Amino acid sequence: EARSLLNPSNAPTRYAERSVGPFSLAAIWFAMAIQVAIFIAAGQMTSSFQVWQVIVAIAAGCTIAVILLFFTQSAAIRWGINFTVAARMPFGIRGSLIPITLKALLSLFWFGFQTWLGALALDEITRLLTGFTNLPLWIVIFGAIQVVTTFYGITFIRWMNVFASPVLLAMGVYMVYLMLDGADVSLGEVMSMGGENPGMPFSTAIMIFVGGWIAVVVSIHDIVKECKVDPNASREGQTKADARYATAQWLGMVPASIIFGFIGAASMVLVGEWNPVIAITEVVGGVSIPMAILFQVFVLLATWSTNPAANLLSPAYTLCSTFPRVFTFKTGVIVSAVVGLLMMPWQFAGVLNTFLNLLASALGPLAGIMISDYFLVRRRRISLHDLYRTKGIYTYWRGVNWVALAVYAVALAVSFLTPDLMFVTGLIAALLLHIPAMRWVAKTFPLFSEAESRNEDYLRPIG
Ligand SMILES: [Hg+2]
Ligand code: NA
Repeated sequence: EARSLLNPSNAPTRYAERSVGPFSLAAIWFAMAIQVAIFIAAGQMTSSFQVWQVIVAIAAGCTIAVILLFFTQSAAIRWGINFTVAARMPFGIRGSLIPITLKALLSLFWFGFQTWLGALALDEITRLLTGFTNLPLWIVIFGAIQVVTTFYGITFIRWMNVFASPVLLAMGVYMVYLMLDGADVSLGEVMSMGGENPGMPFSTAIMIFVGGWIAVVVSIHDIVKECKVDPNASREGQTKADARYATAQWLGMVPASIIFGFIGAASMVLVGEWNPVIAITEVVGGVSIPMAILFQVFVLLATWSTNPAANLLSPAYTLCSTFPRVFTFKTGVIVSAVVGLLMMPWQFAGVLNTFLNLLASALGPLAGIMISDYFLVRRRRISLHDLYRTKGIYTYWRGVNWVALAVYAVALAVSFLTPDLMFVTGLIAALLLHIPAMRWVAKTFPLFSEAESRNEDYLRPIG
């Protein structure tokens, strides 16, 4: 009858195997939010609003991201499953491969972009000690270092981000000090220096910060399937569990991204550049070789706390989980970091900036259909047995659910009627159409299964 798709890497993650509680998850989100993108974003916003408003658009954009997390993360915590595996539910066991390929492409692209910034940094550090300046060699060596620390999966991420967090927070508070002092300006003064060219709606501002988390929010499964759960909660104890985790991510990502957003904005407004390295250099009138090396140790420490967890984890699990007898987790990581780099993406980001903003916001229906299938349609009632099997209640028409790929198409179109909010309209649209679409497919294929009684077999302790 049915081929088995289970292997030790892509198997649900047992209660006894879980290792990330609520404080640690905040400490991962604190180090995961400090990274280049937010200097650029918050810097360019000072053109349309003043610095204090940029801080508010950031806190607001941070908060909408968490309300979405509360919903997209809930199934992964309870049942210990993948992103790639969980998509099998609404789209087919094979039909899921379409949107997931969309998503694995973004992730792989950005992995090579950030691998690049890391290389620039190590390369700046070496030639400021040796005049030696080879970049392509330093690219590879870094791609390589990340791969080897990612082999330890969430064990490394979590220990590395907990020790990085405080170092980064201090390197950052010193940074604000060097600036304010050297420009001779109080904090309150800089807080209103922007916004001399209004025009952009404040709503579209918030949407620019949320649009930086999208791809991570649409697939946290790959991190949070590792969080601690009490199997014996209730509808209401499970809900507080969901809420306690969403709260931990909030206290982690807000104060981190508010402090560093402010640094990017201040640079623009004091000196005309979003990059604090340059801006502090001017304001202070040159700096010693040590304190320079510092700036570069920072950039490197900030990339390592973001790249692996956000960009490399998820294509790894897609490989070892679609070709389960061909790839394993450790092996999928090696193939992803290689494909990522042979796209040599650091040369098309300039061009493609606008193309990629489209591809990202075209995951709105993907997030919308998955929240709806699991919460509204199935009522949290799922069958692990069938997710790991070629022929079961998730096979639909020969592996693909054409009605769901249709709800996807229709919703992406409706999405275009509202360009500055594309992502959020497509999600809301996909969410609502899936309901009637799914009560129709259900007349032909069943929505629940008997084998769902083996669910606890996958998780509980063996002996
Ligand atoms: Hg944010
Ligand atoms: Na980081």
